[PDB]
Amino acid sequence: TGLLDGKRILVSGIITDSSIAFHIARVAQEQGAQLVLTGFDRLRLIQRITDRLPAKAPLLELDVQNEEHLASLAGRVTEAIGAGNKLDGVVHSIGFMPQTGMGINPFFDAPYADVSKGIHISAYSYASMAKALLPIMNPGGSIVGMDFDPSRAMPAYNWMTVAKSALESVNRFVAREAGKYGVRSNLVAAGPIRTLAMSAIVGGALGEEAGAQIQLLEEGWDQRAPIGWNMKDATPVAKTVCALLSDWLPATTGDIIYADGGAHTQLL
Amino acid sequence: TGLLDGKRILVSGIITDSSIAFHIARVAQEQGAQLVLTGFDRLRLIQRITDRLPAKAPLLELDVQNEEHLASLAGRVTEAIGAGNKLDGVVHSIGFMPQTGMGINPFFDAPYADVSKGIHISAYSYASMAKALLPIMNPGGSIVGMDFDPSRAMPAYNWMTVAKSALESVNRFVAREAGKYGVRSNLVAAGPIRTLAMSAIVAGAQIQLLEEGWDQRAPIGWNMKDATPVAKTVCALLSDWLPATTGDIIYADGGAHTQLL
Amino acid sequence: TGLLDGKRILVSGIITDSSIAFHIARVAQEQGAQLVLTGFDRLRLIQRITDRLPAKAPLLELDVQNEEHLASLAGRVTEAIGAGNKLDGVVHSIGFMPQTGMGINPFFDAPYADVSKGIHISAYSYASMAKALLPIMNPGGSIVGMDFDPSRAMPAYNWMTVAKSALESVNRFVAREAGKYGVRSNLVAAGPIRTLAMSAIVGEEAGAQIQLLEEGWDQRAPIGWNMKDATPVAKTVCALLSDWLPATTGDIIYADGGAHTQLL
Amino acid sequence: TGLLDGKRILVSGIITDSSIAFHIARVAQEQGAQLVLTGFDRLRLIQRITDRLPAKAPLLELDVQNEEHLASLAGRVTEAIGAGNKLDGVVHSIGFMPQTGMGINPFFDAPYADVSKGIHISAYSYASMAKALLPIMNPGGSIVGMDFDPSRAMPAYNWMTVAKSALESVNRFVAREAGKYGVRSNLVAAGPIRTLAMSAIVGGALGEEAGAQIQLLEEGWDQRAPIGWNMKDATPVAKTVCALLSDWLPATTGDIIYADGGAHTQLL
Ligand SMILES: NC(=O)c1ccc[n+]([C@@H]2O[C@H](COP(=O)([O-])OP(=O)(O)OC[C@H]3O[C@@H](n4cnc5c(N)ncnc54)[C@H](O)[C@@H]3O)[C@@H](O)[C@H]2O)c1
Ligand SMILES: NC(=O)c1ccc[n+]([C@@H]2O[C@H](COP(=O)([O-])OP(=O)(O)OC[C@H]3O[C@@H](n4cnc5c(N)ncnc54)[C@H](O)[C@@H]3O)[C@@H](O)[C@H]2O)c1
Ligand SMILES: NC(=O)c1ccc[n+]([C@@H]2O[C@H](COP(=O)([O-])OP(=O)(O)OC[C@H]3O[C@@H](n4cnc5c(N)ncnc54)[C@H](O)[C@@H]3O)[C@@H](O)[C@H]2O)c1
Ligand SMILES: NC(=O)c1ccc[n+]([C@@H]2O[C@H](COP(=O)([O-])OP(=O)(O)OC[C@H]3O[C@@H](n4cnc5c(N)ncnc54)[C@H](O)[C@@H]3O)[C@@H](O)[C@H]2O)c1
Ligand SMILES: Oc1cc(Cn2cc(C3CC3)nn2)ccc1Oc1ccccc1Cl
Ligand SMILES: Oc1cc(Cn2cc(C3CC3)nn2)ccc1Oc1ccccc1Cl
Ligand SMILES: Oc1cc(Cn2cc(C3CC3)nn2)ccc1Oc1ccccc1Cl
Ligand SMILES: Oc1cc(Cn2cc(C3CC3)nn2)ccc1Oc1ccccc1Cl
Repeated sequence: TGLLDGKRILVSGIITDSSIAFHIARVAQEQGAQLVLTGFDRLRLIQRITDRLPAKAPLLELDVQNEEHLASLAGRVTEAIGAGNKLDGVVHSIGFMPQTGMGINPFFDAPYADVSKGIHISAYSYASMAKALLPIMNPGGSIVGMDFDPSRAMPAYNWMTVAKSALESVNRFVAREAGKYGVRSNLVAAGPIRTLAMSAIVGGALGEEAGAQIQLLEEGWDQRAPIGWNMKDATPVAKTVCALLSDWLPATTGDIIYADGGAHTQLL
Repeated sequence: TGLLDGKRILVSGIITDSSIAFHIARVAQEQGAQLVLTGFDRLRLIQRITDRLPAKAPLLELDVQNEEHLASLAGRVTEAIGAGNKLDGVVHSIGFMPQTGMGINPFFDAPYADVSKGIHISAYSYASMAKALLPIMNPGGSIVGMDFDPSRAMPAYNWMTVAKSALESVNRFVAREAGKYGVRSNLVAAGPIRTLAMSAIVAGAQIQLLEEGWDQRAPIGWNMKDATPVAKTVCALLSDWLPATTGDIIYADGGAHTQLL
Repeated sequence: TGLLDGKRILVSGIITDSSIAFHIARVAQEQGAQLVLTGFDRLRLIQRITDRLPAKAPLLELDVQNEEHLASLAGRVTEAIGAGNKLDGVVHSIGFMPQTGMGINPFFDAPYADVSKGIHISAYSYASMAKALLPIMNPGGSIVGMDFDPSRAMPAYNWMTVAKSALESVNRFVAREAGKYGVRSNLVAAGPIRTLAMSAIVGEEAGAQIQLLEEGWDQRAPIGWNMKDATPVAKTVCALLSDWLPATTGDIIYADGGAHTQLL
Repeated sequence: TGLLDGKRILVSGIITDSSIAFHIARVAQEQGAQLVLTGFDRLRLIQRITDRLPAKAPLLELDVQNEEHLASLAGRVTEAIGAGNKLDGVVHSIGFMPQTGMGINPFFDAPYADVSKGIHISAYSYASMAKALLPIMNPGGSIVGMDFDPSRAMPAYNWMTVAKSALESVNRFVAREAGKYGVRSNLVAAGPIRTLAMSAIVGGALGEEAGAQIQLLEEGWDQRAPIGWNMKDATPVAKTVCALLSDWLPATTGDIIYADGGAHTQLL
């Protein structure tokens, strides 16, 4: 018994083998899921990465800003999994924000063109993915997205914080639409994980006073967490996501599950 | 196969076969857990009820107000599950509030003696259960308790609402202590279920409209006669599959709390 | 003694005399504030409306989407209030969302161009107003914006709900920047008010079912809620403009008759 | 001129001149309120303290655990302010917790007798004060109580944290009852202030590996606060309470106002 025996799950957002999306996929496969992967921009490079997953799985190009890709997605998936099958799961593990909206760059200096692009990719896309894919989702199934607790402002995360606050609201509306199909929609609010986006968008959003000032702030998780937090281990987050994909949280929708070692429950 | 293969889990709070505790136990057993049950006052009557669970399991008396029962509990459990074993799970599904602190009885008329008793049984006991049982819990294991969303005031629930607000805080402190043992502590905030205590809150058709301030709001709906979804949600926290969630609250309420209408 | 004796406060967002902005301004003036008003697009029509306030006050064009207006705003205000003076208060009472992102139009059908425009006007603008104006704000002063509780999803409000969730986050970051100047930044989360924009959420054909949902305020509110009376909201905003909430920033104050504290 | 011209306001919880209650009273009087003070146990000593307020004001004995004092309070107040008058305001600035429920003493080791006492005094009393006083309150008036943000667990505050979580719920119920009279009920959630209860119940709830560990946690306010926090200045808190007593927050009940320099809105 896999936790996800014979479930068909789409997984977006793999780019390196540190990606949260990757570990979600590895764990979903270990628990008997047959996957359909999506990737953005660097398909050849993503394909080397996905070969390292425990099982082969079809790979589809999806740039959540591409009108045509979303219009096509529903059909490209049906053709990848077998005509007359549907998905039981969907994982949105996608984010972006320009350099201007992040790190040491003044919050007031981010121009709206740039903020808008981030909100498009990191928040609105959760709705446009749900729109494209609900028609090919079974009753019982689960949409899951990735969140970083935005309830309080923090240094550096800046306009991404705002995108996550938007995503949180988007998720509650998707839950309403998804409800008509017997589908749940939830976010996992993870603690920090060494992934590409952490480094090149955030660590590289500061340079010098930079990446050791990542470090201290992120022990505003390991310290607070009553069971601790390990930034190098995505397994706990991946498992938490699989739990939402499974049949074992069947009464939770529009909601947020914290995979953060409990840190958000503790002030110190 | 089972979500909880070979896990040893204590389950408090069974009294009838409608009890949320009962369905937790049934589902935990269906997923391969070996249980140890706790019950209060009416042990003879509880035992007829537990015979209807899929498997037999030892039953132990625990009145969370009884000094001696808590002091003894740790050892009475070790003897029930095998000397040299420990628990992997603990479920607190316990509540009480005098009639004065609930229903049509004015909120201002509940005397503190009565409120205090409710807080003792419904909130503090979560801490005293955790104290008694953490020394016999394995790393990885989960403590779970039952909550009803107290963030907003509502008619009838009155001083139980206040007990739940207290319980929510108690849970976050237990998580700190439980953390030293590698143990998670969480609450499930369930939607309404027809149980004995629900009867004990108070005509009972005015309950009904307020409780469709769940089925209505819930994007996937809510069925007050079906505890399965709640029981499954609890088992999820008992399992290895939410390993980075502690001090926290999980809403098994059909999503109702995320919707204003 | 006015609550706001000799305070200089900018007030955006007036368009009719039902506008929440209007009642904020009336109450600020009743309490001794000298105002500087902003309006968008229909300046001639806004000016008839502002003449009905207890005192006349200069009116400046501000379209929060206009690069040049924001760059210029700081100086156009300094010239309106006296060179070598500054503002003590700023009120953002601005919102917009295309028809597609709202009412009976499916949530999944709003194209991002349209959502983005709403977020620009309703959320980002709070930051760009703060950017333009903090250099000419005194220590002690208050920035205030208008919110509608987005914590929970609801029918109709749709993508405006998402804009408010964004605004709530934006406000906490503005508070950080405003802090360097000795300035507070807060939002008032008001209950519903019969204003122009409220009619703009459907029209009609759905818009009587607004009413039941809005008694998910008057019913819940332990002191009730009157959709025709903006006074309580205007006063709540003035409280934040005053010296009497000096240790509250990045935050949200509910002027909703207590409705958000009650499930029923 | 005064923010509270000719308002009649009861103020509980004065014991030293560092008491938050004291500064509430001083500020209420500076803004034209006529007060009625309550005090507990050490009435002679409280009376030296209240003589230092800008105006004299009658002092009444109130031990919120005393059946008879609450039953009598309503009438003892009517007699202090004039027959045929009523109160426009009530300030609950009261708390207590045994040593066992606090500081270095293990959370698990507090016996319920002791926790119960704390909950009685710190939370339930808000309801029993409201019960005693609403019959002699005018429409428009305000009940206000003092809170310390209990939404996340923290070191030391222990079972007082639980009392405040209870108080927050109690306040929402009081608001419903108070609503029938046209009365608001709110809490102010203050940042830390050097008061007696801080020191002898909390700083002295540790002694040796002790009251300097309070210190780090309390700069989990001045640091986070975008406009900073001064533990020696109760004025900002007292003013915030007066704001709720005034006519200027007339649409806010059942609620919580953070007078904490914004710290609770900031993760770092
Ligand atoms: N790493 C953390 O600490 C952390 C914690 C919580 C939440 N998150 C969130 O987790 C998610 C995944 O990020 P990650 O840290 O695993 O990093 P990452 O860089 O591994 O993954 C981000 C992904 O977004 C993709 N992407 C960007 N623009 C896209 C577009 N137009 N179309 C489709 N995909 C696009 C990238 O190709 C990449 O695969 C994001 O939503 C992020 O906000 C990250
Ligand atoms: N049914 C609902 O709608 C609902 C909703 C949310 C939460 N809950 C919670 O679920 C838990 C159980 O409620 P239920 O509805 O399943 O109830 P129930 O009435 O079927 O069972 C309640 C139990 O309370 C226990 N109990 C009371 N005082 C005790 C004491 N001193 N020591 C030990 N046991 C004692 C009994 O063993 C009894 O089985 C409670 O914490 C309650 O708040 C119930
Ligand atoms: N009315 C309510 O029930 C209610 C409740 C909560 C919050 N609010 C908020 O109050 C604020 C004002 O709304 P209202 O209900 O008084 O309505 P309204 O229609 O009276 O005012 C909206 C204002 O926004 C201005 N505006 C729109 N686009 C602009 C732009 N590009 N640049 C500058 N100004 C622009 C308009 O010119 C108008 O002055 C909004 O932020 C709204 O969300 C209203
Ligand atoms: N000091 C802080 O930093 C801080 C911050 C936020 C909230 N609080 C809360 O503010 C309130 C006031 O505390 P403070 O710091 O002014 O302290 P304090 O020691 O100055 O005042 C506490 C008061 O408790 C009263 N009290 C104790 N037992 C009582 C009883 N049985 N009946 C009546 N009164 C009783 C005493 O008379 C005393 O005046 C409390 O509710 C406290 O929890 C304290
Ligand atoms: O959303 C994320 C959260 C985190 C956790 N995090 C935040 C921070 C900043 C210093 C506060 N550091 N780590 C890491 C990467 C994240 O991924 C992204 C961030 C911005 C844009 C795109 C992505 Cl995928
Ligand atoms: O904690 C519960 C919550 C609910 C939910 N609920 C509340 C209500 C009334 C309308 C407020 N109806 N259902 C039912 C039973 C519950 O169990 C108890 C309630 C009071 C006292 C003891 C218990 Cl076990
Ligand atoms: O932000 C508002 C909230 C409200 C309250 N509200 C909610 C609703 C529908 C029931 C959900 N109607 N009114 C009215 C006008 C509001 O102002 C706007 C709404 C949408 C777009 C632009 C503005 Cl300014
Ligand atoms: O409730 C309080 C909160 C605060 C704020 N605080 C708590 C703490 C220590 C970190 C836990 N430091 N400041 C100070 C005094 C407080 O007053 C009491 C504490 C326990 C019992 C009675 C009172 Cl008045």
